[PDB]
Amino acid sequence: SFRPCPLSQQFCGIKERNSLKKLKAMNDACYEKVLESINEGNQIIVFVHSRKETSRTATWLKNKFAEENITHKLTKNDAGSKQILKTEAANVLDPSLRKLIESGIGTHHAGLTRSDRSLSEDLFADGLLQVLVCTATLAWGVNLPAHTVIIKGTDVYSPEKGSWEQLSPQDVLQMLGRAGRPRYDTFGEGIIITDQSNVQYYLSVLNQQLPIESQFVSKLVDNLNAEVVAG
RNA sequence: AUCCUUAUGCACGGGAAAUACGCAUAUCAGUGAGGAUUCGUCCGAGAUUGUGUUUUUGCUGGUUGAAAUUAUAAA
Repeated sequence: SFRPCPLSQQFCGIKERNSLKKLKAMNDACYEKVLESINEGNQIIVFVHSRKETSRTATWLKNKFAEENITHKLTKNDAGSKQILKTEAANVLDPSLRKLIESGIGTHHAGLTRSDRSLSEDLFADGLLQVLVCTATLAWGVNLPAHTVIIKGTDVYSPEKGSWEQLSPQDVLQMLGRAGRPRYDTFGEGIIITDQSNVQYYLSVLNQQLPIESQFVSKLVDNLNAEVVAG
């Protein structure tokens, strides 16, 4: 309640089961959300699980909007804007992500060049990038908020277990944190695209119910050793 | 109040069939449709036309393949 921009929480709640349909459904939902947003002049972030996912998502987005309307994302006349784009498009953008950037729905992830990543970060800040597909780096690191924040999916793979776990509350909260800009905009759009069964669990997490539970059992021994060494 | 008959409506349940099942600004039709016949008579409700699907509508599930793919980060 004491937050600068109040966070409008939202869940999709996917009913589908099989992964080929489910994914499609999720994509559709995302598109719908994006459509709802961009018409209001809303700059938007789409979190995903993995690095490889992001680019594909971006590609999908590109193929969907061009059928209906290319114009709403590049609306400006672009005499100076175009020039700017030219300047900051084909410098060192290697990963075949340059096309995405050109389109105007780019991405930032661990596995994009330090220069490239920086550019991506600033291509929002300067005031041009509409949509931003993202891994969970941005939430952890960078302060840059972006009105609409969609979290695509539940199942992250952790090598800790060696299994597809649900999105952990501590990360989800962090992700949600970046939203409507405290300085400029009034409020924030927070969306979770998810499986319907795990929403019941997620709702509680969203209300900040699950506390700080200690994980000192793994890191105890080393600490103890260090202490001993210290004398 | 108890038991039954008929029709219907809603359903459990069990079957068969979809070569069937509709629809119509149509034409006609118990003031006769279409049929029987031992030829005396008898049954009595659709027919014509047009047309929409019709080896099938709607949904689910699996195996598969398809190639099915794993977050960040400090020392």
